[PDB]
This record gives sequence, structure tokens and C-alpha cells, in this order.
Amino acid sequence: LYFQSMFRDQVGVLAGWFKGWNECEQTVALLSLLKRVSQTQARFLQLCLEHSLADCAELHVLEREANSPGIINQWQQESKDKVISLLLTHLPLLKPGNLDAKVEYMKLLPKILAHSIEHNQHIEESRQLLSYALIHPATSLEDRSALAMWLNHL
Amino acid sequence: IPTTENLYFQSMFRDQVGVLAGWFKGWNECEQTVALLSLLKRVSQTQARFLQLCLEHSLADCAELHVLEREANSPGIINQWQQESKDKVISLLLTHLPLLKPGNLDAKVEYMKLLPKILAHSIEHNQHIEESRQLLSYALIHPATSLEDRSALAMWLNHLEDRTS
Repeated sequence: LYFQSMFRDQVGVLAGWFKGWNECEQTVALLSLLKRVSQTQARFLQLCLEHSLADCAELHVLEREANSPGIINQWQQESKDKVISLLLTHLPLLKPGNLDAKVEYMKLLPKILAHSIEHNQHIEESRQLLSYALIHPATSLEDRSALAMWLNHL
Repeated sequence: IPTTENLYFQSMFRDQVGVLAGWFKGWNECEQTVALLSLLKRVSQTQARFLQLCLEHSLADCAELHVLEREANSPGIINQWQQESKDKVISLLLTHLPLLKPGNLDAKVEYMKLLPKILAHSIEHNQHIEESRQLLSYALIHPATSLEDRSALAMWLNHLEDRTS
């Protein structure tokens, strides 16, 4: 592709910043740009992502787990470290219209945050979980109010 | 909002996102799409799926978009566009090619027939050069195009750049 030299330089700066960001930062920055594109650009990028992920078998296994309210509910029987691991790897795969699964994620979070905010442990994981919950289209305004108060307490 | 415990890092992240927003607002739609693709290729499968779900949610009930998508994936409709004025064909291709579904082979064949016709006219008459470059760029990054398609599209792009330089 033939591009303006300034644009090439800016994309180079972008790549450097992106490599230095954590995954939460990367996701948030990308969302900050995807909110500004046209519906047609958004659909094109959606098609690109769908094409790239179409035959990702391991991803599909995680997605099914992430959308199974019974599976999610059972995670309360795991150690704190494992539940935080499960939430971080599965919450981004929750489908926006899966209300029953969403409810099970919202039931597990306040238990994990209390322990973390008390034993000053996994606070970053807790912060990454609250960030992902706050930007997840599945969460309601009432969910997001609760999520915000849990951030204030943290 | 909170992405780091480090207060210095949190403030610098916000600064960077601001600069990014300013750059993005000044980019044309082709630059924006290419810049976004240059980041999406770097994310994990899980990040990619999350962003995909967000896009799908935002677009789910976009009625006017859906009308354009149906046109963009109808080979008979696309084929008829060759009867339109060169200005209209350029406009139709710009607005519909990004909506072509990656496995719609028959629709893709019709785009690959129309693109050389509008590029030959643009090169001969020194018109629509920017739009032609954008159409070729979109086609070259389009998940629907094959490696053979992209060899042909690169041929056309080099010819356009050679004839306009």
C-alpha cells in the first residue's frame, strides 16, 4: 500500500505504543477508535475479525464455557486464584445478549473483589476485571453502577 | 478507565489515547481502516473476539447498513453497476466493497470484473485517482480476496502509481 510518509510515521508510533500497553489498555484504546468509525468501516472490521477467528478450535471451547451459566456458577467452588484466572480468560468471550451467563459473572465478582480489597491481593486482576466488565456490552446500567462503586472502594 | 496501578502510566495512557483521537479524526477512511487493521493483527484471539462481539452488538439493528449489505452481496446487482456513470460506479464500489462477505465468491467475481474497468478509465482520464487508490487498498486487505486476486490488484496498483507519478 502507498501511504503518506507522515501517516507511516504515525502508524509506527502507534505500533510502539501498542506493544508497550497491557491487554486491557490495548482493548480500551481499540474501542476508543472503533467508536469513531462509520457503520461500513465497523462492518468491514467485524468481517475481518470473524474471518480470522472462524476455525480457532481452542477459542471456541473457551467461548462455550464463557457462555454456559451452569459452568460459570460452579466456578465458585474453585480457589480464589483459579476463579480470577477463569474470569479474566472468559469474561471477554461472554456474548452481549447472554443475560443468564452475565448474571452469573455479576454474582461472582463481588466475592472476588471483597477478598482482593481486604487481603490487598490480585488488585490489578481485580482492576482488569472491573475494566472489562465496565466496557462489556452485556452489562446493564445497574450492573455498571455497582461495578463503579466497587472500583471506588478498591 | 483504570488500566494500571501506576499513576504515571495511567496519565500517560490517557495522553496517548488523546493524541490517537486527534490523528484518527484527521485520517481519511482508508487510513483509519488500515491503521485499525494494523493493531487488530496484533491482539490475542480473545481480544479479537471481544472486539468482534462489540462491533456485532453495535451494528445489529442498523437498518440502512443492512440494505447496503444486501446490495453489496448480490452478484446480479453488482453486475448491473457497469451500466452506471463512472462517478456512480466509483461511489457504489466505495460504499459496497467493504461489505462484501468473505466467502461470497460469485459476488467477489463481479467486483473483480468492475475494478479493472473503473481503474482503466481513471488512469486514462486522470480522474478519481484517490478513490481508485482507496478501492485497490480495500480490495488488497479484504478477507474475501484470494492470493491470485491480490496479485492482480497489486499489478493494477503499481500501474496506477506508475502512470500518475
